[PDB]
Amino acid sequence: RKNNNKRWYFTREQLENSPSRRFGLDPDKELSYRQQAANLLQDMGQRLNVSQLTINTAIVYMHRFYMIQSFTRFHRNSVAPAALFLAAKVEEQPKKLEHVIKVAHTCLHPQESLPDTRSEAYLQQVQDLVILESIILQTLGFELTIDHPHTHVVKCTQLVRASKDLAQTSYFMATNSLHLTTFSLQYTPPVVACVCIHLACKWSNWEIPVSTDGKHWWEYVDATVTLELLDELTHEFLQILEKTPNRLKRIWNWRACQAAKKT
Amino acid sequence: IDYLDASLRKKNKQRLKAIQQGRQPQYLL
RNA sequence: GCUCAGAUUCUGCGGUCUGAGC
Ligand SMILES: [Mn+2]
Ligand SMILES: [Mn+2]
Repeated sequence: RKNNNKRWYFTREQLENSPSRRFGLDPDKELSYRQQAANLLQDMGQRLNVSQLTINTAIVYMHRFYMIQSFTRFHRNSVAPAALFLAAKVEEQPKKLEHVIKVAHTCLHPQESLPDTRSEAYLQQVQDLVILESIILQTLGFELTIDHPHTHVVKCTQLVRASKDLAQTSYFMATNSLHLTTFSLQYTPPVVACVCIHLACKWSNWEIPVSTDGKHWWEYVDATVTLELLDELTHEFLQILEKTPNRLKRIWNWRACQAAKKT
Repeated sequence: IDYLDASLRKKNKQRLKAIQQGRQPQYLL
């Protein structure tokens, strides 16, 4: 329509004309914000006790958000909780404003006096993400029902011979289609799922048996898909997974890092 | 772990936490 | 040029100045 699809997807020549780009700071910086804004989303969501799903739906709102507004006029550290908030409203595990705030605050301000609920400072804070939320809405054009790549990947898991031990190394790897890649604004959940697995099992050295009667075992999750691309992308994904300055004291390791438990 | 970069924010945490002599966070989130 | 520790009510989460160690 206006459009059904053309809405939230862009060309590499577009994210260069970022709207945070028409302002005085870098790409090397911006690429670096988003990952550090989603990164915050994670921390709080874990602290709030919400599904890793909601976290992801925020990360997609965030991504989708700053393709319309600069990071100069809406700082990532205050659109983050604004969106995690409206997210866990949508995916349905509500948490209440004063609950989000009280967390965000012990996120960003570890050694502070836990907030006075009556201070003009506070009754202005809440006054704000309230107005922000009206923005993060008017911005995603009220399109909050978000489709993820994990919904798909969950589809072609044991629908091939795949050791669980390395069959969910793709589930996990999807969530980076979000944290550290601009992927979610470029190609669809399917196409993007194809990648989070063709890469997942080149570290796992197990590969895909091709399906017998004349159709590839990856052409069953999306219609237009080439290795010419998927190889092209897993490059990006990796030289982006390693275009990172060793900041990977990594994302959903707080105390869920090591492969499950020994100690 | 850290949207809390050292330091351009790790820094303000130092500036805020050191108006802990009678001035307070204007904005604190 | 990175990156840690002190300083700054210059100021919204980024700009100054001063030391180490690499
Ligand atoms: Mn490993
Ligand atoms: Mn010497």
